[PDB]
Amino acid sequence: QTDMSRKAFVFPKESDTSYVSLKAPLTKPLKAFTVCLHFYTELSSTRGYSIFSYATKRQDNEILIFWSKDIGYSFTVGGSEILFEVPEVTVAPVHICTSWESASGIVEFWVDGKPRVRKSLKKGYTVGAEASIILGQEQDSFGGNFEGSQSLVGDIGNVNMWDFVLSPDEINTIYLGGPFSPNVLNWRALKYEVQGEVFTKPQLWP
Amino acid sequence: QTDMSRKAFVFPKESDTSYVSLKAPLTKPLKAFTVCLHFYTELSSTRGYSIFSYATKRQDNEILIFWSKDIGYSFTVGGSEILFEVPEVTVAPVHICTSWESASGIVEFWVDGKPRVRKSLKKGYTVGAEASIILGQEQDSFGGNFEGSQSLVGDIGNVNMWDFVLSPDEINTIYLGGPFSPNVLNWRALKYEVQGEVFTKPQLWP
Amino acid sequence: QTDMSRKAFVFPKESDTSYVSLKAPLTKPLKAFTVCLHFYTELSSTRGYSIFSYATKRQDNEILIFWSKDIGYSFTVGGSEILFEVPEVTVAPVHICTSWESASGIVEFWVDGKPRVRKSLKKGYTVGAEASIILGQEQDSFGGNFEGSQSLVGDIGNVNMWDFVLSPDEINTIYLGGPFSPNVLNWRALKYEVQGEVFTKPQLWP
Amino acid sequence: EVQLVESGGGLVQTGGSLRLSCAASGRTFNRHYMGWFRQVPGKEREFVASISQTGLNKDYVDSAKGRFTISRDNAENTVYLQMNNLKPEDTALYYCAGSQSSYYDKPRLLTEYAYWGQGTLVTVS
Amino acid sequence: EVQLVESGGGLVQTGGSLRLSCAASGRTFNRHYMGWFRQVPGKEREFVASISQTGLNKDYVDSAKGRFTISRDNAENTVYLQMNNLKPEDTALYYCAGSQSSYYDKPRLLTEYAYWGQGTLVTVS
Repeated sequence: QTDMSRKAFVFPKESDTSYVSLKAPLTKPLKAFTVCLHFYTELSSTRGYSIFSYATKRQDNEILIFWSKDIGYSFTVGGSEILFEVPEVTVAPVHICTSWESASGIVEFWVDGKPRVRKSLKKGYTVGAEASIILGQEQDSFGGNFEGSQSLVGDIGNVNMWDFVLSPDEINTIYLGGPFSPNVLNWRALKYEVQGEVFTKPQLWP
Repeated sequence: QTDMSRKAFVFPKESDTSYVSLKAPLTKPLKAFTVCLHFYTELSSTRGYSIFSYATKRQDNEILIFWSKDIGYSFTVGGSEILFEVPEVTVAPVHICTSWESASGIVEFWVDGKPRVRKSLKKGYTVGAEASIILGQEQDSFGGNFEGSQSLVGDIGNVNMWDFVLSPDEINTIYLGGPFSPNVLNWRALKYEVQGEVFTKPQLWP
Repeated sequence: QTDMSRKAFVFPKESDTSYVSLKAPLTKPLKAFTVCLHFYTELSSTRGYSIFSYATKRQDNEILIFWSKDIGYSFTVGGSEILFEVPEVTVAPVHICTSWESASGIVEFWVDGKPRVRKSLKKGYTVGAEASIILGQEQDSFGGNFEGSQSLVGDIGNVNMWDFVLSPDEINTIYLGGPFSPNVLNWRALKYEVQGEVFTKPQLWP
Repeated sequence: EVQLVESGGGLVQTGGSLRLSCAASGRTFNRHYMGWFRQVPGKEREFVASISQTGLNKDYVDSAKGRFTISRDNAENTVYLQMNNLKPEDTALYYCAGSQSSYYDKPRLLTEYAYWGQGTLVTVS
Repeated sequence: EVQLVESGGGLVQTGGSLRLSCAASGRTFNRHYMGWFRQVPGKEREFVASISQTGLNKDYVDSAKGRFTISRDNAENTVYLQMNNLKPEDTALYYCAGSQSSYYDKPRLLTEYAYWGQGTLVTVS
């Protein structure tokens, strides 16, 4: 494991080969989880891009958070999708924490600490454990088929994922930088495999 | 009884059967009351919905707090209605306290601890105590006949209702979250029954 | 060497002869650097103006920070250019720090302490040490060739430039005005020569 | 609320290709999912495919997968259905429909859909 | 997205001058770099010159330096190419090309460029 603290990956030029591969020790399939991350880019006023790509062998889009141009944040699980519309786009680092639970289908979406209304998805579904997680490319196959129009140019960090829903308090602690313990993906014990033009630098965001 | 403190209901899908029925120990008819509640939804820009429904066997609209599209808050008592226009709307959790007096017919309307002008409504009336209170639906009958276009999607908590008019100071204390003793409906001693897709979750609003 | 602390140069008219020339002790060619400065002018909403001109005998525009009208800040190294957009322009003093690294190619652009997205530029190049640095005029020749439409009217100070990339914390310190030790160009130990209408005055900015 | 029109139909020999297109009149097009349905004389309409509003999630019928492709261009707000290796049975009317001004997954029924186009004819010789 | 048109062509005796001009239809002109390319019968296009989005940077081919000048007027969004000391061989078709709505350096290839004009003819007697 390598401590990524106070550091971030940089994707300086749009391309279809620069990507980072993450490795999950996960064994049991997930009924629930909470993804939290911090990303920065100016592409908003331009084509769409993929923030986080989770793909099992039987579905390229098990979980994909995606910014859709003029639309906003697009969350999808198990092949379904819902859109969290955004009226106007600013230009600044943004933190986002999203939860989904298989029992109730409730999805929570916290942007910069401010929660969006809860909605429903795929009640009763289950997520396989054996998967590939990639940063900087939307994969339409298990480990390839990265399209150039969808790659991310910019910065990403603090990537963290649990196997259960955090309470609002815990999310507030995370957004404020307090101590916590990831159990499926730890930024502080991360294990990865870089590919192409990606570098490691100090984080810009506070 | 159940303590609902720090907890709220969730209505994740726009549907006609999901609703919660409230019960009250009230026996004497009401000459005055005040109702306070917090609620959060995103339907504001899309269509109208019903916040609180009080009905009796002789009148389906004894007391109706309803959001009308492009109008604002529409307060109804004893089959008469008034409007409290809202010029523009924003996506945020909102707390509202509304009082009415039979003696004078005066009505107070506090949204986010900011008071609307007092107005008159149905002076000399009486409100019957025997009644059915419902959340998540607008009820055109005492036990049914709901409308999907009018059901609400989102969260509603802190529902408290008195049998007399609070003074402005007391309303301020309610807004900031101090200790208070509701006499008719108590969030901290609530009795209720749930039907359809509705859930209990930690509250989002602070 | 003289200490310009709490002082700035004044170019009080549009002309093509008023300019300052700075003398660097550099001997080794640069593979990286950071440049920070504070400038105030009103040409921003009318026309373009050169901020900092660095040239070698073989290149009139090895480093040029230039404001293009309707576009914003245009950064160029080795003759290749890249632009940073600016939608609306305020009338006020502005601090800017810019870093470039040859080994990796990333440029970091800090304006008023707020960092612009990182981008790649001219990977593998080397900057010659022999060079003339001039202010208030754009350079198309190593010892002349200035233009009136490009000469800047206004005030500049805090001209500082290292030979390696500062970390975000160090740049934050710079914006606060704390102690720091420049290596190649020192405001506190500067040498210079003035030509035409230029003056020394107390700084306007805090 | 959009108004749907279709084009690109006609007759072709087996093994050919057809890039049918559908145009939408309105400004909320990007807020509606799209779909292609099939109809034959002496029977009702039949699901063919669908396209995501954002344009990242699709759904094909069992016969259409591997042979048909569906895409949408939001800027020009037009839906494209490219069919190849056409078979004689694949000769009927086709309708471009779509109706979820809101946000949800991709269904495979008819009641949810609300707006329909005039239709086009496709024939395989 | 811009539409490019060119003017100023014709025939001239050797040693003359020609101030060819290129106009652009659009509003993103200030976001595209410009270029002049050459074409001859029985051959492919050929790089001539390129000019900065900001207009502060330029790039000339080896034969063009010292003889040719390139400039742009963002307010009028028009590109000017002044040619002097015209020789017999440099008589062919000339195209004003431009692409890359975004920011970048000035290349000397053809794939990058996405938009081309009708062209003009230049002849030296």
